[PDB]
Amino acid sequence: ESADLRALAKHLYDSYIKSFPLTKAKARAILTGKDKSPFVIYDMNSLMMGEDKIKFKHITEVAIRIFQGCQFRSVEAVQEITEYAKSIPGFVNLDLNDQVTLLKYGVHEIIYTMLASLMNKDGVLISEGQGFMTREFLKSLRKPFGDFMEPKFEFAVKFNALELDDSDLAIFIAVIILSGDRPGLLNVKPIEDIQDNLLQALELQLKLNHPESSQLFAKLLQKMTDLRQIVTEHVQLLQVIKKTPLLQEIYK
Amino acid sequence: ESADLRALAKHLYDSYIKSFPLTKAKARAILTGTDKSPFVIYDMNSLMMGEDKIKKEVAIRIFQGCQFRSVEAVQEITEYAKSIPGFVNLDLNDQVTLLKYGVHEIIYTMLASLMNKDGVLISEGQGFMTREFLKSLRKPFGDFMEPKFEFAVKFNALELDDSDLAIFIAVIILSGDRPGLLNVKPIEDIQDNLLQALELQLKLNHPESSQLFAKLLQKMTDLRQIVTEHVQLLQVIKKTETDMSLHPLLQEIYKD
Ligand SMILES: O=C(/C=C/C=C/c1ccc2c(c1)OCO2)N1CCCCC1
Repeated sequence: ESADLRALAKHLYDSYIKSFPLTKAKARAILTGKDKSPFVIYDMNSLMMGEDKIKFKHITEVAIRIFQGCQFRSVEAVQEITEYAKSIPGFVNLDLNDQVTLLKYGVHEIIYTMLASLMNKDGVLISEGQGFMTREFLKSLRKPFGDFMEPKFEFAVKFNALELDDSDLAIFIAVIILSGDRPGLLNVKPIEDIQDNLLQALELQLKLNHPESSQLFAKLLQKMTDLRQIVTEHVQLLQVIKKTPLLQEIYK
Repeated sequence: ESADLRALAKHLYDSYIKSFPLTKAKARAILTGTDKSPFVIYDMNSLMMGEDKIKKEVAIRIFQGCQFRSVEAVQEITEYAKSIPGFVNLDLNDQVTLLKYGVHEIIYTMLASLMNKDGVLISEGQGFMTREFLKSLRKPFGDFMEPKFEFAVKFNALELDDSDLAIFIAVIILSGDRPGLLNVKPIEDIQDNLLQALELQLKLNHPESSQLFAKLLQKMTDLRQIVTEHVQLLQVIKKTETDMSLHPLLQEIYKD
């Protein structure tokens, strides 16, 4: 029934808004046109001044302090994604261990999806969109830190060409969380059933919200491959840094 | 709005459950009496047989035991803390400062769940070490555990369940009065909302328990005192037992 699907689409849209302070639409505006624009970081000099103008909550060598900052924020996004997951109908009724398993394996995927919303070919919004860090400044970081972020830019550029909006992404992120193939799952059935319902919703959303965009649904599901590659790749990059107190415990 | 507060109570209960394998409810069901029956350790020979049956000098290896398990508890508390709304958004220095001071307070709160007047569950519930065996240990390990027993006896008379504790330990972590905090106010606003949640919880979950909220807040004094005696005990050991090792995660917590 179209109606239940639209209802679910709306429900997720409203929860995405409440959970994710910095939305795609707001980020878009920030990247385009002005009004008070954000502070730009494009060199060493500018980073330093940015510390003083954008009070960093992560600030307890440069390349590392930048890496720690991505850590602080992705820890914050986990909390946001966790809260959003609880609004997805059926999610809280699942086995608790499965809930934890879906969030653990799903959050990197969702982070890099939503980070795309904050990126363009030239850089990425930071600090709830009051900063902009350029792509080239990210690449110039001593190796191996130079290309931590290049892959995400490559992905976002391609991903952003689908022209999704927040209302589309709300459902897509839901579909990602409910992936029945995560390791260690105890009762895959209700996960897949909820995933099926979300997939039907996503399909109707895309067809309605983008009637002239041929097979968008398919193309969007195909991107879930590019996500998983960005993830295995990121994790390998972490293992390389790890080989070259309470703080640890926070960032396990 | 009591609805937002109940929502917050639910959220904290859910995370407590996800973060802490051995709950108060599970511990009590074990201490009552089954297939969940623990092995009891009450004497030296007894220690030895339980080594075989459960997962240096005696007194030390018991102390290293309590030390390994505090390391584990810190890891669990750290995970739980991040689920508390607003915690991870605070300045990182403050996050570290709140965990440093709040962690032992929570360890002794939660250890009460594992205790009764006669002893304490160990090894996730597989074992039970009697209070007397712990008292008899060569000094200064003799009454390392007595203070915690005295607290637990009094604390357990409040009859809290895990859903109450989830909020209470949230209130403990978010204390704006820790030394060296940078931005006391955001912490206090979080605490205020947690305190309101705790008050609605206690009133709803224990309607006949007069002023339980107050009595619970007063227990924060017994906690701070437990924390003080322990640290002094560690400094005795560091000079008696130059040969005994202390886990660095714990070391950082105590050092300051
Ligand atoms: O020496 C030990 C274990 C010692 C545990 C010791 C211990 C003491 C107080 C505690 C605690 C653990 O947890 C909370 O409070 N063994 C007996 C059990 C099997 C392994 C060896």
